Amino acid sequence: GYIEKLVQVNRVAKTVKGGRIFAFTALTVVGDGKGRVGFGRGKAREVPAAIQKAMEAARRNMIQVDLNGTTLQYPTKSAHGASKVYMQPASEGTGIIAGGAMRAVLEVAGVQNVLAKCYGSTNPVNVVYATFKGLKNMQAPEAVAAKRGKSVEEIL
Amino acid sequence: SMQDPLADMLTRIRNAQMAEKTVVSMPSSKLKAAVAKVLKDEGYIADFQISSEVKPQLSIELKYFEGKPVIEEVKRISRPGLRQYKSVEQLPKVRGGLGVSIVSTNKGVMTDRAARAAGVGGEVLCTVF
Amino acid sequence: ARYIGPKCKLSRREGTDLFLKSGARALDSKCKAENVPGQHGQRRGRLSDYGLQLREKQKVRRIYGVLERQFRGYYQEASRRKGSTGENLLQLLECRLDNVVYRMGFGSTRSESRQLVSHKAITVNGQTVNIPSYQVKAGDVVAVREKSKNQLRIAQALELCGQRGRVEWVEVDLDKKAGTFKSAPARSDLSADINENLIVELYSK
Amino acid sequence: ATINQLVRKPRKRMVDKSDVPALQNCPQRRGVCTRVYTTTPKKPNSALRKVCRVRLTNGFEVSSYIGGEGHNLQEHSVVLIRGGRVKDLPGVRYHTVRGSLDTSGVKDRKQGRSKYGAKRP
Amino acid sequence: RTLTGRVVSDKMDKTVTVLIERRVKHPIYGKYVKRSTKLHAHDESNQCRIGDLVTIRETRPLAKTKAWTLVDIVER
Amino acid sequence: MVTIRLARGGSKKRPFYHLTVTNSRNARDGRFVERIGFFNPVATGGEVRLSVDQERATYWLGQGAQPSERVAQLLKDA
RNA sequence: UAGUUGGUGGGGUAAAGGCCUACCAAGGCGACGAUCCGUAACUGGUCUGAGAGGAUGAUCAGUCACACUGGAACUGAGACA
RNA sequence: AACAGAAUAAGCACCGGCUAACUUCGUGCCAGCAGCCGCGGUAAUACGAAGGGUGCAAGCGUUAAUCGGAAUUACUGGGCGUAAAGCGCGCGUAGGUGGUUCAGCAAGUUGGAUGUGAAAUCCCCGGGCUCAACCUGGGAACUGCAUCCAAAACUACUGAG
Ligand SMILES: [Mg+2]
Ligand SMILES: [Mg+2]
Ligand SMILES: [Mg+2]
Ligand SMILES: [Mg+2]
Ligand SMILES: [Mg+2]
Ligand SMILES: [Mg+2]
Repeated sequence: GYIEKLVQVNRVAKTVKGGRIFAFTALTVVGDGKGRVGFGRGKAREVPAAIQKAMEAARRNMIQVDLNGTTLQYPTKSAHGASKVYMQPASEGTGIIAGGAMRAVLEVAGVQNVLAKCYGSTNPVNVVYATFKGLKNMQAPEAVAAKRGKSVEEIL
Repeated sequence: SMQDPLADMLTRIRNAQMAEKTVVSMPSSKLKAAVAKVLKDEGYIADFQISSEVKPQLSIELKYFEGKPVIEEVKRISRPGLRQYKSVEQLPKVRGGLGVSIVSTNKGVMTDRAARAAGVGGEVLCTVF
Repeated sequence: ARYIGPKCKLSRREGTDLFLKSGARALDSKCKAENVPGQHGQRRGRLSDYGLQLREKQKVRRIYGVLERQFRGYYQEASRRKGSTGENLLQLLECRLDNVVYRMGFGSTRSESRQLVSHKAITVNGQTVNIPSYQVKAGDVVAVREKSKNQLRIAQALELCGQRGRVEWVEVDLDKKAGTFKSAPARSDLSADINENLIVELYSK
Repeated sequence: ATINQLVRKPRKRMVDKSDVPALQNCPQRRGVCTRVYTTTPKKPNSALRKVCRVRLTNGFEVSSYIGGEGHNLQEHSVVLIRGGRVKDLPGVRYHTVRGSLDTSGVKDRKQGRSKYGAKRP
Repeated sequence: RTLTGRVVSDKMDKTVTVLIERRVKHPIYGKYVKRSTKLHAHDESNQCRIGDLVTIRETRPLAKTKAWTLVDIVER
Repeated sequence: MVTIRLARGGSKKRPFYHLTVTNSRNARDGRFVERIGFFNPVATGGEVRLSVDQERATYWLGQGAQPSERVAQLLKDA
């Protein structure tokens, strides 16, 4: 589906000769409010056209996320580049408390109780990779129990 | 001159599940032969054999539910030179109770789910997911 | 310190009904609630992300009439109690005495209920209370003092109860004027325009 | 670093020092003034800043800065200085409170009067 | 209360000196160091050798800096 | 001597005493051996005025503890 | 570092001790930081921190140290007041 | 409890970006501003004013001083091919770590009991002042140290291979 959310806008450039050609980039994540997200990056020549391009690439190559219901399954920790990310599920009344670019991922996924923090280099185009290695590699235990459930899930 | 044997059993397991091997053979001891019994009962390997006479070996067969293996990570906790000891209150839980943690207690090598039922603390060895 | 001044102007910035004017005459006829106040009431665009959370916090804080030194005091008692600080923050604003006088219907505005408490005209357990912060419990028999039962401020306001209904955690008696706070409210009688997941997140950073 | 090195030589946290070295742990300080220069700023500006030099009751001889729009500060007059680092001028590290003892504030000012010390009309 | 150490000195008169080892843990880095202890046990009969393994206990002071005594020699 | 006497806690014009057993040459609010009860003169509603415990008062008074003037009656009115 | 570190004999004090003295002996401590320099009354606690920790010891409470500066004893249950 | 009458009683910083909230008028590299980026050379949403607006309120602002943010002294929680960072290379004392079978022991380790860890403070459930601050009853906690009892997997010590 489609619920859109913008994060970043830049002004990249390019020197040719004579002057300097400008261009705009944008980063936009799209989710469904249930656990299907997708991010997208587009470059164009103006703001109202660079956002439209980044929205279209978001709703291609999406991710199914197996959330527990407004929370996560377990504390995990993933990294990409020089960016390290930590996330652990929380109680009911606590909302989402994260920084800038992990709120926009964790809104549209539908989770509400995420309690996150990012270390290392804060790059909004690169902390998103650090988040999607984490969420796309969840497990959601298909087991008979948890304190007992290590005889039917390990064979899954 | 290897200083720690049990961080070498776990290293060969982690490496063989990237070369996509099936059988792994390392030298044995009376502790490694008890750890692999615990990983079998929790279920991460197929079986294990102590089959020699003067250099007794340990032949472990690995599992693959997918192209991805069944063990995804494993690290040694009580490295020789740290010696991590834990009571029952401060005993850790990995992944909200979905991994296993192996604790050498007063009643033998058993997992974290077993000794916490018996209420006996001890010494951590590893945190297998 | 209260807030004394214009009162459509608060409803005119946040862009909602907000229930501040007294009578059932008309919204947006005394008020003209089409635009942001001030000179530049026509230009708009892109409320900031911090500015959204402050806009939600300032909305809830102007329905009821608190100030921020008091409002953070309620936020500490929310995080003390067990579970769901968003719901607990609302139920400490519902049990306050100036709200329950408004829920029983002894006033038109909520600011009228603040003045009826302040002039010792309201009792709680059979004894006089003149504090607009008194946290009432379940089963407190709020009644009206006999020296002022003849005020037209109370008599007229009961015809303004017709456009309100009963909130189904109180009960009011139109003869002796003695309401009964039955129990705590639930998280269904409150409107969905307020959000319990923006005020909690504002007080982190 | 390994654990057996940190036992032998533990991690020693480095310390800073005060950007205001004079007026040792106190918010204000008085002093009598000596000279009223009018110096020039650094390169990317162009102005003529007004700088007085003060001898405190500590005995220190530090330069200061005077704000506002016009000062009556003849020499040998007491002032009351406070901290504040002017980025423009070099060596200037202290402002000067208006309206406190001798400087007597400014006049015809109606925006931000608690700064610069002006009354209410 | 009863300690155990090994002798390092026979130079004084009716006075012996022990080393009592000890493993205290470091308060913040979680590692068991070894830190020593050196007492003056009151010898009584001038008959212990450098390198023994003896046993001490605490009495009232006999000289200054000498309040421990000798229980018995355990092994050579 | 040792003695059983009254401390003083609470705000202005609302006292709340404490039956302590102290050495005699101490302060009022200073050190004490132990504490055994309280005394609340302005007790109203669900509050209790006298709350002395008779076990330790059996113990100390048999070993030469010397009570005060108010404590001469508060142990009596139990 | 030479009553310095032990031993012995005698004194001395409510009380063990180089506490003191007479001879004997040449020991004692130290890189696990002695010695020396610079600063500072310590503690239960306060202030931040998710936590580990980090700073800090106003009011209240416990302990120590002084009573213009440097000494000194008496009286006495108990002071070097 | 009664009487008088709406009478007896509102400021302060900010509005270019971080950062909620804006346009005209003076000024023209002058005066001036400033926590950092930096504005001012004749049209200044940054200086000085005027309207408007936003934050807080019997207070609001600046300065001084600590801890956070700082995974920026990293035990929990970082680094060393080129960004700062591997001694010019050896040998070796103190010290740190120890292949594999039994057997013993119980110093570490786990579990339990007792003595202690002053009261206050913090935390939890209550109770009093018209509410709250404040006062106060009962509990937990004070991570500790010591003495006993038991267990024996691993480390240590001991005996044999
Ligand atoms: Mg931190
Ligand atoms: Mg008036
Ligand atoms: Mg201006
Ligand atoms: Mg830190
Ligand atoms: Mg070597
Ligand atoms: Mg206590």
